[PDB]
Amino acid sequence: IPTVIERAYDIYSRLLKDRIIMLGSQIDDNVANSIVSQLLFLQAQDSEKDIYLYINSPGGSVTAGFAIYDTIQHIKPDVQTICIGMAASMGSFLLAAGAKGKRFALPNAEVMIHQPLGGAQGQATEIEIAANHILKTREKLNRILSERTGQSIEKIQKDTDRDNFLTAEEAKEYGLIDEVMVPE
Amino acid sequence: IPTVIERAYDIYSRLLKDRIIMLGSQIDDNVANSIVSQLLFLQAQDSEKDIYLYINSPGGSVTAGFAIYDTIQHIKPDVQTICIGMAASMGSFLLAAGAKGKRFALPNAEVMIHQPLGGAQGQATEIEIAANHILKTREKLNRILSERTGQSIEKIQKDTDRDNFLTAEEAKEYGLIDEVMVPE
Amino acid sequence: IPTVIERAYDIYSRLLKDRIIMLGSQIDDNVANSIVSQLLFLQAQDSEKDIYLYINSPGGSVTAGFAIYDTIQHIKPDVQTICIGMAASMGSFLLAAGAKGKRFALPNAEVMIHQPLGGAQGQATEIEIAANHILKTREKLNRILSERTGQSIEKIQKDTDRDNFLTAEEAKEYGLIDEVMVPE
Amino acid sequence: IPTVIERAYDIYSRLLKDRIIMLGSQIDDNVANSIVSQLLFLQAQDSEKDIYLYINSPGGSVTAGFAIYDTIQHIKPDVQTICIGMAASMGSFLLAAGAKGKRFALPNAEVMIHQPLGGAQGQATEIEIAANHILKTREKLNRILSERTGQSIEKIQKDTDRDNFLTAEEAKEYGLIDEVMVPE
Amino acid sequence: IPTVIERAYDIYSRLLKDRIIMLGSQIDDNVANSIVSQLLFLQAQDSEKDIYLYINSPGGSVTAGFAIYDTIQHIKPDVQTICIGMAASMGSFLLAAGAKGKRFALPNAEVMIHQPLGGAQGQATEIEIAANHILKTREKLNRILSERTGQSIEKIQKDTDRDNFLTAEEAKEYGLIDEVMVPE
Amino acid sequence: IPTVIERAYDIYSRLLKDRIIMLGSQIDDNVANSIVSQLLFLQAQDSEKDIYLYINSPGGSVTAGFAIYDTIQHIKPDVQTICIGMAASMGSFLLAAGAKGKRFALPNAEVMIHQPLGGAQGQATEIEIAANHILKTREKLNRILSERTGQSIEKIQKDTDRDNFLTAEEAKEYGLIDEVMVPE
Amino acid sequence: IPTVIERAYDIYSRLLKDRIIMLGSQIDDNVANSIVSQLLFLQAQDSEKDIYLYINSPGGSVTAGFAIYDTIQHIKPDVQTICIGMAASMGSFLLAAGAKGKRFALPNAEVMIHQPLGGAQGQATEIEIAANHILKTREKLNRILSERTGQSIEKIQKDTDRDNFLTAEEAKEYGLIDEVMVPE
Amino acid sequence: IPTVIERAYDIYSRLLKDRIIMLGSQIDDNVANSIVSQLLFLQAQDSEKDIYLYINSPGGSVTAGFAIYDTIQHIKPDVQTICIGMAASMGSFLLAAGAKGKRFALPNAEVMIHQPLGGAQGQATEIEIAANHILKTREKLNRILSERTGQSIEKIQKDTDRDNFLTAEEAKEYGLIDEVMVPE
Amino acid sequence: IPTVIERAYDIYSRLLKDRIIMLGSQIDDNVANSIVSQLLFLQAQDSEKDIYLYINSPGGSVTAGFAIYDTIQHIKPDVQTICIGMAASMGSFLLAAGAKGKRFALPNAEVMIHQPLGGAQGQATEIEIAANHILKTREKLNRILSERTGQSIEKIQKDTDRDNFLTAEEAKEYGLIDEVMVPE
Amino acid sequence: IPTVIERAYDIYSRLLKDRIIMLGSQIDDNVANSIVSQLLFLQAQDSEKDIYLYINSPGGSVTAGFAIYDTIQHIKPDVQTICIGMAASMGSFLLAAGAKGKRFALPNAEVMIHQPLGGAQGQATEIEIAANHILKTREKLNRILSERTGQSIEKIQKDTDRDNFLTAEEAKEYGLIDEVMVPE
Amino acid sequence: IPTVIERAYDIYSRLLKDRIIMLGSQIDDNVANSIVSQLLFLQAQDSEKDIYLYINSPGGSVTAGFAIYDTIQHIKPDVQTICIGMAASMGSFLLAAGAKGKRFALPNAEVMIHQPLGGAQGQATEIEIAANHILKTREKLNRILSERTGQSIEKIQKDTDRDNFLTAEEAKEYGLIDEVMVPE
Repeated sequence: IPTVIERAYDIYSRLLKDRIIMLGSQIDDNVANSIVSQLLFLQAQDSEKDIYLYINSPGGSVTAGFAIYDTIQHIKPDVQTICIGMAASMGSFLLAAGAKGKRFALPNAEVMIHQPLGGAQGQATEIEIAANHILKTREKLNRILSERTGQSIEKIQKDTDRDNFLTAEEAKEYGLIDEVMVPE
Repeated sequence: IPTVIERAYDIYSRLLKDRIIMLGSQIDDNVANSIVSQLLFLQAQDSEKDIYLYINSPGGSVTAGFAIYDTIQHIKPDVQTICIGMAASMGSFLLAAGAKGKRFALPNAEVMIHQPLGGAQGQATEIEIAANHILKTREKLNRILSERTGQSIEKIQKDTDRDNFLTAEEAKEYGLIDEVMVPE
Repeated sequence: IPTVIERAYDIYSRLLKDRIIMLGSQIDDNVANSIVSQLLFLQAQDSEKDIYLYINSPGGSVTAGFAIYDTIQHIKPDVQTICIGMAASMGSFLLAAGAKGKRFALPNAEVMIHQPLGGAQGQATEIEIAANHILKTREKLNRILSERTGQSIEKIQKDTDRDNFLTAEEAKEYGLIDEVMVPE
Repeated sequence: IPTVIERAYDIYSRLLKDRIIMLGSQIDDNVANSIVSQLLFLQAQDSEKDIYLYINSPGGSVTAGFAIYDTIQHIKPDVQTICIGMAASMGSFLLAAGAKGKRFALPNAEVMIHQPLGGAQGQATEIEIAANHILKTREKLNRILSERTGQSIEKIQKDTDRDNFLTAEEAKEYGLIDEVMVPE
Repeated sequence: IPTVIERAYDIYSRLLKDRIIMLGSQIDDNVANSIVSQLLFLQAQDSEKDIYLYINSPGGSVTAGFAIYDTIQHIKPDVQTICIGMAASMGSFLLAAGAKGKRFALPNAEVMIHQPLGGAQGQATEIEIAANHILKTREKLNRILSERTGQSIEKIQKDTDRDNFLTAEEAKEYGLIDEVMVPE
Repeated sequence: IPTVIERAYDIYSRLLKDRIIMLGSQIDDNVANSIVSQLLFLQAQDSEKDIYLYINSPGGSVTAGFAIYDTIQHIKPDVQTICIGMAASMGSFLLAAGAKGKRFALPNAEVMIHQPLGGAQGQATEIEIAANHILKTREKLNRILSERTGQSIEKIQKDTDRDNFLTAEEAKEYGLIDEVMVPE
Repeated sequence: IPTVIERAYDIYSRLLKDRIIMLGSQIDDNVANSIVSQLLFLQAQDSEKDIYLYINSPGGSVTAGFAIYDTIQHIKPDVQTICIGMAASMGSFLLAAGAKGKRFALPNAEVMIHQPLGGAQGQATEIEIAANHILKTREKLNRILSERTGQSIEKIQKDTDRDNFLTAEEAKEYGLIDEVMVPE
Repeated sequence: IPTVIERAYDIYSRLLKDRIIMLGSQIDDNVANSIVSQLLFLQAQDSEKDIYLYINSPGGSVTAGFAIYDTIQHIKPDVQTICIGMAASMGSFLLAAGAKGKRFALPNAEVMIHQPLGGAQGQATEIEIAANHILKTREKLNRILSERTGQSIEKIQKDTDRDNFLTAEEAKEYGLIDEVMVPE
Repeated sequence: IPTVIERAYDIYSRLLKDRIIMLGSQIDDNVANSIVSQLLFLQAQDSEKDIYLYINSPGGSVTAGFAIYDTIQHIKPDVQTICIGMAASMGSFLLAAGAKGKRFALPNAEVMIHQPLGGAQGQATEIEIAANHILKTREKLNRILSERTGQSIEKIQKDTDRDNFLTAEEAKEYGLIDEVMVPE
Repeated sequence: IPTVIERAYDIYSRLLKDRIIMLGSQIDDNVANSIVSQLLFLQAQDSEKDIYLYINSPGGSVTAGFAIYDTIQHIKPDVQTICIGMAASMGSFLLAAGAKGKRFALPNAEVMIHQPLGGAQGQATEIEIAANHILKTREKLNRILSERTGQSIEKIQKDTDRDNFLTAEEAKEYGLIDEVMVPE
Repeated sequence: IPTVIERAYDIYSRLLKDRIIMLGSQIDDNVANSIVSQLLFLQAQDSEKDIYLYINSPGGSVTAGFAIYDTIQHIKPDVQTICIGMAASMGSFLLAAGAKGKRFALPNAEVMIHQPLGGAQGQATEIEIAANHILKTREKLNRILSERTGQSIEKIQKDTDRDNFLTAEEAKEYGLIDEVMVPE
């Protein structure tokens, strides 16, 4: 809703003027298409000044999440990630994807990591293909998480076997964020 | 429905009197429980005289199918299988399961073979377990079919990759049945 | 419903005592299983006296219809077919399937013939398999109809292209029945 | 529901012992199959004594109705028709179908006649086929009504164009029944 | 369904006469109530001769499962268990619950073990109670499984963490059954 | 289901012959009416021999429960109670309602006690009336439980505030049952 | 459910032999028709011996209730009423309707009284008619209650204004029952 | 809805110009994302002047609530909280989250506090994880409430066990607000 | 809908310019949030000129109503209340809430007062809490109505027990409004 | 969503200003119509400068995809294709459709190829037409893919038989893209 | 969606400025009303310059299609038609309706022709009317197609009997289009 005095912007458009992108929902193709577009727009405006990506997300589509991930890495500006409330699943993956030294969480924000979810129906052969695909997707996720946290692939595999809830400080120790933001 | 003069039976009960079992529906646990019980009852009545199993089935549960299969092989009496209309999937598997030299189909009956169907939802690990299980189930089915038709495992695998419709004569040629019954 | 004095039978069970089978519904696997069982029962009672099959059916499953068809041709007794009301699609096929010289329709009974109906969904390859199967099923149906009516395969093909409604006398002229029963 | 002392009959089965058949529902394939079976049974019991058919029906399937109609005309015993409550559409057709001089209605029973109802969907050609069939069905109905009432085909066509409600005495005047039964 | 000549029994009632109980469905309170009643009845008939329990079940209610388990252990007769098709979850628990030396599976029967499933909704305190209860239930199940298989509690805990499918021979090696029945 | 040889009984009717009543479902007005009727019938047969009430129930209607409770206390024969599987809520109330010294649970049976559940909608005055009623109902339940277990009203109140799951031995210590049955 | 040894009765049929009628459900036309029929049957069997009506009911239809009420008052035998569980609304009305000196409740049975419930929709004139009818119905109910309890009409009106729950002893004090049955 | 003369604002946008944020709905990710964005915007406009947060909320998502909470504590401007109507659950938490000495409620506004609500479904292990998580979340909430009210953790625990409704003055006495606003 | 010439407003925004607020719906959180915001906006524009609140409402949420109530009493400007059509329940409460001497109703407008409505489900303890809450809410509502009408608390309690419809002149006599507006 | 400072655009409109088109949804007629219009618009603005088409799509309508495909090939400007997240089915076809040398995917983007999906229902003849159409559509798709990747038609047919998932580098090796974009 | 810089247009409005109309949906009254209005608008702007109608449509309402058809023929400017993706049924009719020498299809666009589809329900007379109307509608469509393609009516009738899919070059050979657009 709320409109801002300046021409007329909605609140998010006004923040986008200050290079702030707000991810505050589940990740699907629509949401990814919007986040990618905002990142490309901000690079075009200024390729030097960094971007601030606030994250409050239960996660969602892995492929949509990778559209965001790859765009973050491709563009020249540093992308700062700030976790507010919760960054779960692919949300926490994008949190760990921020520029090195510039990944943050607020003191009471939660971070959850687990293995990818999916489905498969039909012939045994079809199920085999879907199983191989999600397993390969998990390997891809775990490899990247390994490089970004400093944890081994085998540890990531083990720590994501079931829902793993982390406090902001635990997320810092884990290597998912660099610092927890103390009240200013 | 129909009642029969003798005490009062239904039409299927009267046929069971002559050691005839009618499988004329999809295969589930209820149906399997009924067929298995009929097979055990007939063995108890006479362990020497053979049993006649008419099959008109689109298939269904593989485990329920194996309850019937294993009961057929365990009991002393020969179980003759007679395909009428259609024996598809687990239906055709049970057709091939009849006593050697005593597997029949009527001239216009259809026989369909394909790979098992299933589902999987949840974590990547859970999907992997479900995929490995259906693949092992397919291997079990193909190995037994191999022994009962004389076909190589590779040929069974190839022929069951997609829906494979067979005429009565083709089913005989394949080794799924022994003889197509000529009008008496 | 109604019960008959003799032990207690339902009306259809009393008619079965006189070797009469009533087909007054759509053809599915349940109905086919019942008709087949009645035919097998009557043959076991007396393999010499003929059977009377009344037909009032819109049709239904082709495979279920063939279970009945093949059983009619396999058993020793002549199966008389009598169309009352309507024999449509697979119903009319079973009407034409009666013993030669013993296929009847009442003066106002209707007979309808058309090509088989079906469905297909999924991959192009899967749709191809389903298309070939229903086309081969049509060829099988037309070949048998040709043999039983005296009409050519090419004429059956043309006349079944769309819904083809025939009066009792037209059905006699076509060769689907032998005689229209005059009031006694 | 109610059971009768004799063995145990339901109320309709006891009435069938006295050669009374009750039609008190819509006419479909199930009902027609039961009525026809009852008519064939009673003839087999005694082919000389007449049968009493009570009719309280809103009509239903034309083809199912013709199964009943032709069976009435085929069997040797006279079939008396007695309208109670309402005989509408195909119900009034079966009322007029009773043995000549033996078609009755109670003083406050209603009789309705109209043209057949149906449907058509799909291609223009398909709609044409369904239109021709229903028109030919109406001709058949109007022709038979002509023979049984004494009214011309042209008058029937006009009188059945819309819903036509007739009192017991009007139905006698029309030739649908022979006599309205006076209280005994 | 089918009736048997003797008075009139259904097929399962006839098998009960020979001290055979058929469990061929999901385990709920109704099924448990029936199995318990059959076990109590058979002991009252003869407390010396053993009982035969056929199991084809995907499992179900743990408490309903224990009603059957405790009745098996309480009564004097030996309860032989025979797996046909599948014994999954609480079904496999009951399979292992048979008299020592008298637990069987047919060659192609499947056995699946895993941890109990449940749900909890409401206040944090209410969720805690439900969590403690299901955890205590799992401990109870694992302890009994340990005593009946010979496996350690720690191994049971590990092997039941996820869906664990076992062949008949694997189930024997595990100690869930004593012998795989070879065709007679 | 299963029928028993003697005339024909169902399995529960045969057990009723031996003064055994099976409660294996939720408690509602229908079930209570059946249990009450069985208790009255058994007293009429023999007022001296005791009755055996097996209980596997999650509970249900309090008023229906009290219909059973009051009938148990009114009739002259001792009503033995035996918990199998689970006696929860009103189910455990009826368990404790058995004749003193004759209340049992099998070793793995569970017992759950909690406060009654209900609802209220409408005017504040109406809500007040419904609230007072359920509170008074709880007082009645607690008072009777106190008389039958020996535990104070205040302890019962505290112990039933939330779902309280008890093992068989814990139920014995609590005074809900007199003894846990050891395998015979 | 349960069957009883004697021929075969259900449990309620066996109790009816001892002149016991069980009302254990909501009161509708079906239930009323059954209760009325049982009262008439018992009078025809013996017009001198009294009848025992057990009541466990939340009430229901007022007119259905009056069918039972008027039949109680018409027949010669005394109708003893025994409340078990709950007698609410029209249930409590029938409880008070028993023979004087012979109206009972078990110690923990509940009794609830309130005003009749209903609905009206349509024109203001139609709503007026429905309101006048339900008000007159209440006056009819309150008068009879006054005659049967001994309380003034004004007190009944005041006490039935809202849901009024009464214990067995309060129901005795009020005059709804004559005596609370002490355990025998 | 309503538009305001100035460019065109909606009513809430015009209030945002005066640094007023309205929370008048349930708390979810969408609402939290909006409130956070409004807080960040107002800080960017003026980091010295305090912000006014009106709260009329039944609560909602805990993590969404913490996104708002942490943003309140992070930004430099004081955030005044004003309860109108109701602040329940997470709503009351955010009310207590306002700058010290600047937390208000209007005289008739209600404040409700209780423990967090949630769910858990699946394996016992999964239920355990979900239970531990909600228990830890409650500990976090109670600790923060302790710091902001002055009440001990033990008292907060006891007071939030069930729904606890407080008047504006009771909320001041409890330490949830600083002052109840007297009419100006 | 309709737009107004000036910039472009809707019909309600143009009236808001003249300090007129239209309450023409049920009272929920969304409506309350809008009304409150309009009252805060108009005070900021001019804290001296009085506001005109037209009320046509069936009532709604009590808490939402109090958000409007307290905002009316808090702000400096007199809030005139004008009933058009109907002010029922919380709508009539807000009508009485207007500035003394400045509460109006048009001659044919209706005013209805009754007690608050609510619902409760769950444990007896939970029902008790909900019952106490709605009773305390009624006391608060009645106390305020007593102060604003001049009627005693006991009279308000008695008059609000059931739906109490008042004409404009009866509402004036009662003290809910000050004057009924005569046509100008 | 978000608005951009310049007049007011949405984020996608501002990107279109830089000749960037975002495909971030399934492909249907609406989406195709939008993409085609944007391609035609950009050609009209400048026919020399190339266009950037970002693709994140699971595919969809083949015909809608060909509308986009043919428009890409018709216009003068080169259309660069960049895969982010996933290009599946018709999505991967459009990725391969980009100007030669200018087809890209980001390092973690996925590419999936398979055969077209469809459905058919009705007469055997109608199913044949639908099967022939989808087979010819697949031939068209495979022929174009052959031209654009450099792979043989025989290989494409084989590789597209089932779901075939490719990494960005595998897609390059296959010839679906020219280069995987390394982070800038 | 997308907005264009100039005032603000949507992408289709900007194309309309260049006399381009986009038909990219099913044809109904709403779409027809929009297309007709656009054609009328463009004629008013310039009656000499030709109009460009892009067609991607599966067809729809015949009457709505004729509203477009007749408007195309009425207006003075030439209407160029361009098929992209698919022109099916009434879509292909409008494609052939373009100015002669100026009807186009892109190389991979599909064209489908068949007979009109409809439905009829009710009396035989009503079905006759509906059948005659759709048959007359087909004659109108076939006559116009004959004029615009150069094919005989008898050939059109034969070719539209069933779904007839055509490639772009087949559509040119047929006379439905003049030229297939080669890439520019």
